[PDB]
Amino acid sequence: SELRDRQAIFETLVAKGRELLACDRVIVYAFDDNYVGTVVAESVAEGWPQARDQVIEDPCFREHWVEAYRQGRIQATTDIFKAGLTECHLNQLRPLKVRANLVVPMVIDDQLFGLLIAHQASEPRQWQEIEIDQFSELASTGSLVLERLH
Amino acid sequence: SELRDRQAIFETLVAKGRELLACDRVIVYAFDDNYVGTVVAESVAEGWPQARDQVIEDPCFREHWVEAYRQGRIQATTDIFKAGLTECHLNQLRPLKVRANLVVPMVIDDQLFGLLIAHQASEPRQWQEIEIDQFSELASTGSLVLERLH
Ligand SMILES: *[C@H](c1[nH]c(/C=C2\NC(=O)C(CC)=C2C)c(C)c1CCC(=O)O)c1[nH]c(C[C@H]2NC(=O)C(C)=C2[C@@H](*)C)c(C)c1CCC(=O)O
Ligand SMILES: *[C@H](c1[nH]c(/C=C2\NC(=O)C(CC)=C2C)c(C)c1CCC(=O)O)c1[nH]c(C[C@H]2NC(=O)C(C)=C2[C@@H](*)C)c(C)c1CCC(=O)O
Ligand SMILES: [Cl-]
Ligand SMILES: [Cl-]
Ligand SMILES: [Cl-]
Ligand SMILES: [Mg+2]
Ligand SMILES: [Mg+2]
Ligand SMILES: [Mg+2]
Repeated sequence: SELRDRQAIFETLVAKGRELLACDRVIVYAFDDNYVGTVVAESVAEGWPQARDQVIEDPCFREHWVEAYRQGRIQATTDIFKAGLTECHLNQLRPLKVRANLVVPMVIDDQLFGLLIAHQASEPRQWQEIEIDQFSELASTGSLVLERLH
Repeated sequence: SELRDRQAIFETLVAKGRELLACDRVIVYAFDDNYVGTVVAESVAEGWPQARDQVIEDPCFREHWVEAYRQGRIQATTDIFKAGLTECHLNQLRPLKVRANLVVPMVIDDQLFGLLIAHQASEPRQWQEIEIDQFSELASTGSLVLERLH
């Protein structure tokens, strides 16, 4: 019954992450072999759309950033409307409602498994260094558990 | 599969915990029905004794501290030789070269499962508030995962 164990870990990570940051949504965004992402687990505050089990293909990861995320890159955005993003990027976030986000990597067996992502849905938010470090550690601990369970 | 699964999580906690604190040893100290402890997992720096698989019958947990640890007690000692401990207690720690320690509980299903314990052996160490927080959160994250792998 290993498959249900993996899902239980994903659910623990999103619930604990939303509690740590007191934000509107936390998701696990997992990659397939095309680096298309699926929202495999979600904790979301009542009143905002559920991204659970949506499939979002964003080519920037495979084209530009996979190796960087494997080496510990993050994305911290206080206000996505002031970040100089293209309409294509904004259009993919608009159905979910994202005003600020924090993106940290999940690396398992030296591969980029996915991203643990926090959203503030309607207000900007300056993420503080301690919040980034706690959220990164949560992702790193969860990834290591998954690596050792096989 | 249960025991092998649980062991994978214990091995993760001790490796991550020693990395976080840059200390000399981290162990999971697991209680049986009588609160006799077994060192079921260990991460230890080269050159120090291994506590792995040792059974330590220390009665203070069952007689005095079970309730306080269930309710979140954390114990941090900068120098065990200046803390007023008795010879009986110190003789448990002297073979392992312990000089400072940090003790946090693992509570699963509202029951004291065990303790996650960090040791400095090279010298005394004043544990800092941020380090205690990260170590306690590691124990909490690990406990929540074990709780959900029923
Ligand atoms: C790279 C990029 N995409 C994302 C995507 C997400 N943020 C989220 O919160 C979620 C969950 C819903 C997703 C998915 C991030 C965070 C980043 C930044 C990576 C980084 O710099 O660290 C990115 N994607 C686009 C989309 C755009 N590019 C295209 O080729 C096409 C087609 C697009 C529309 C679908 C853009 C503009 C970027 C940033 C620029 C770049 O790195 O190439
Ligand atoms: C309570 C006590 N024991 C421990 C044990 C350990 N610390 C470690 O680092 C390890 C791993 C090697 C172990 C095992 C701790 C941390 C504590 C303190 C609890 C707290 O304050 O939260 C304790 N045990 C003894 C042993 C002693 N008492 C006896 O009756 C007999 C017999 C003993 C010899 C085996 C003592 C003196 C204490 C502290 C005093 C007390 O709280 O009662
Ligand atoms: Cl939810
Ligand atoms: Cl609504
Ligand atoms: Cl108990
Ligand atoms: Mg199982
Ligand atoms: Mg650190
Ligand atoms: Mg007594």
